Parts: sequence; structure tokens; C-alpha cells
Amino acid sequence: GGLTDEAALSCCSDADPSTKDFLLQQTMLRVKDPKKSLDFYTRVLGMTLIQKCDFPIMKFSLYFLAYEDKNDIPKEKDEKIAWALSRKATLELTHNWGTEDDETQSYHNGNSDPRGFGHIGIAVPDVYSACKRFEELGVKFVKKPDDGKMKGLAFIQDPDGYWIEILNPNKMATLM
Amino acid sequence: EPQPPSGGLTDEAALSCCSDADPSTKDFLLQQTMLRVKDPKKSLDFYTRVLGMTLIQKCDFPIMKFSLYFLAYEDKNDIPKEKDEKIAWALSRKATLELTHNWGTEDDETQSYHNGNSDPRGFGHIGIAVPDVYSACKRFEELGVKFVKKPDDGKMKGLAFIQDPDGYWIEILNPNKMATLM
Ligand SMILES: CS(=O)(=O)Nc1cccc(-c2cc(-c3ccccc3)cc(=O)n2O)c1
Ligand SMILES: CS(=O)(=O)Nc1cccc(-c2cc(-c3ccccc3)cc(=O)n2O)c1
Ligand SMILES: [Zn+2]
Ligand SMILES: [Zn+2]
Repeated sequence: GGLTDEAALSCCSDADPSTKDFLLQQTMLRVKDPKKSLDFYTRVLGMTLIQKCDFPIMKFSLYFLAYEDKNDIPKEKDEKIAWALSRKATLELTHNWGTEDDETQSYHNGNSDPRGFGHIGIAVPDVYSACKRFEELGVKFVKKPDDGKMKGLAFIQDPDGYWIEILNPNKMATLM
Repeated sequence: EPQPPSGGLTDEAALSCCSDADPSTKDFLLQQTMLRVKDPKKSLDFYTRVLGMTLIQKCDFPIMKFSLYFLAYEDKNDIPKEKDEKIAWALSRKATLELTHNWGTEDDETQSYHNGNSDPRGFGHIGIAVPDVYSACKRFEELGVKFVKKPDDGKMKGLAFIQDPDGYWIEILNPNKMATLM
């Protein structure tokens, strides 16, 4: 069986004062082709590319996507990195150079053997209107809002096949 | 001297693939990152005691034999007591971690999840911004935390990777001391 609410609470500790300003800054996913991924995250999902970092010595690039206003991105280089890497809730897309030209290469989404990571999730004001727009855009669905047991909750996929949950926080309590 | 090769995209080519955010997406937020955890007792102790996150919501689904534990950097005094209000508040917080416990995994010694950092790769890590990478890592060392990369080991100094009980990687970074690494 699972843990009781009390058994879970007993495993939790209060926050040490040295961690009081820590923030959950990024989730990193590797992407085969950044051209496809940037188009999906910006045009389809509405995120903004807030920082791009190239590491020629190590043959990779990092793309930082976030729900931020493009006009808040600083003009100066060093000021840019400090601002982008201090935003909460960013998505870091790692492009290992050359994967886009390797026809046999693909990344694993974590939802089949071996499992681990499952998904990222976007909270939206209306799951149905968001998903009607995704359908019009040709987005691939793992779960349409009214498919299966949990109504009003969807899973779409990005170009690498990573799962993205689409949820409305105000319509979740009814699923319990 | 000759310069190292320049692969991938230029800044301008990357921006050629970016479109302005559609106004219908104006209120969207990146709410959660889901990771499967073998033993929620160990994971809750790690994320709360070591990292200072708070358990904001616990969901149990007996028919499906799993539980969800939502962790976030939120004040515990902001957690509503009433069930419906609590769910709406927790699931509307930005930057939460959803830990999935498939019941029974904690009893199976031969069971473990994949961290995405060995074949087959995909997900890499979550990352926490801190005021001081060095003092945070000194404390993690005192607490017996497993490291992937100490701050001054490897190519990029002042950036660390630790691991949680399932072996997922967690980057520890100070955004004010990253620009000097370029
Ligand atoms: C066991 S699994 O790995 O297949 N995952 C899974 C399956 C079904 C629903 C949800 C889910 C529910 C909920 C939820 C539903 C109702 C109330 C609160 C949370 C939140 C959420 O983020 N997710 O992903 C998660
Ligand atoms: C390419 S990889 O799969 O091996 N991952 C990886 C390894 C080491 C560091 C970084 C990193 C750097 C930086 C960074 C460093 C300096 C300046 C700007 C960003 C940010 C960041 O989030 N990460 O993860 C990423
Ligand atoms: Zn990172
Ligand atoms: Zn989820």
C-alpha cells in the first residue's frame, strides 16, 4: 500500500535557514533538433527563448525557454545570463551537436522501459480550448482531455516525444 | 591561433525558429516536472531536509496503486487545510516537482528507476539556484549527500551536481557567477 498522510509528514523536515532563498530554476531535456524544439516551445506552447549558451569546447548548446515577457530580456550579455538563470520554472533544452544528422539517434522520453522522468506540465485556464488549438496545429496527443478516466486533463508530446501534461488547477480536485 | 569548430545553431538562426507567444497562451505556466521515485520516505526526507522544499500536496490513487507527492519552494503556512482549496492552490504553484510512487517499489531490492544520464538518455536534471554554491555543497557533504560533480571539479567551476535517493541529478548553480564561465 501507500504511505498514510501522517507517515509521509513524519518523513518531512522544516526548511533549514541556509536554504531559504533556493529556487527550482530549471528542468533539462535533451533535444535531437533545436530548430523543431524551438518552434514547438515558442509557437505552439507560448514560451520565450530567454537565453542561448554555446559551448564550442564541449560541442553543445543550451536553450533556456520560459514563460517570460520577451521585453524583460536584458540587452547586455552578462546581465542576460544572470537574469535568465535566476528565473523560476525554466526549461533547459540541451542540443549535443550532430544529433540532428544521425538518422538512427533519438532520445528516450522516460515513459517506457527504462522509466524515470515522466513529463513536464503546463497549467492553463481552459484545457479544452488549449487542446482545440493544439489539434488545429497538428500537435501529437498521448491523451485527449476526455479520453480515459480523468476528464479535462491532457498529455501532448513535443518533437522528441517528451510528454507534456495540460492541466487546469481549478478542475483537478473533482478527479479525487 | 585556429579556433574550435562552430556547430549547432547561430543565435540568429535559433531566433529564426522562434515565434512570438500567441495571446491565447498568456496565462500558461510551467507548473511541474514529474519523476518516479522508488521510496517516497527517502525522497521526502531528501527534498525537505536536504533541499529545503515543502510537501505541498499528497494525492493517493488506490485503484491505480500510486501516490503523488508535490514538492515546492513554498512557505508551509501558505498550504490551505481544506482538500479542494489545497489542490487548486498546489497545482497552480510554478516550479513544482511531482514525485510518483508506484506502490511496492520500495520492497523490491532489484528495482530502480533510470536517471536519463546513461543509455538511453533523455531527461538530464533539475536545477536549483542558490546564493552560494560552495557553502550549500559544504552542507550537502556534512549531510552525506552523493555528488556527481563537486563545484570545483571538472571543466566548469562553481557549478555542482548532486543526486537524490533515486539517482536523479540536481544541478546547484549561482546565477550571479555563471557569466564568467563563458
Ligand atoms: C501513475 S502515472 O505515472 O501514470 N501518472 C499519472 C497518472 C494519472 C494522473 C496523473 C496526474 C494526476 C494529478 C492530479 C489529479 C487530481 C488531483 C490532484 C492531482 C496531477 C498530475 O500532475 N498528474 O500527472 C498522473
Ligand atoms: C551538456 S550536459 O548534458 O553534459 N549538461 C551540462 C553539463 C555541465 C554544465 C551544464 C550547464 C551549464 C550552464 C551554464 C554555464 C555557464 C553559463 C551559462 C549556463 C547552465 C546549466 O543549466 N547547465 O546544466 C550542463
Ligand atoms: Zn542545467
Ligand atoms: Zn503530472
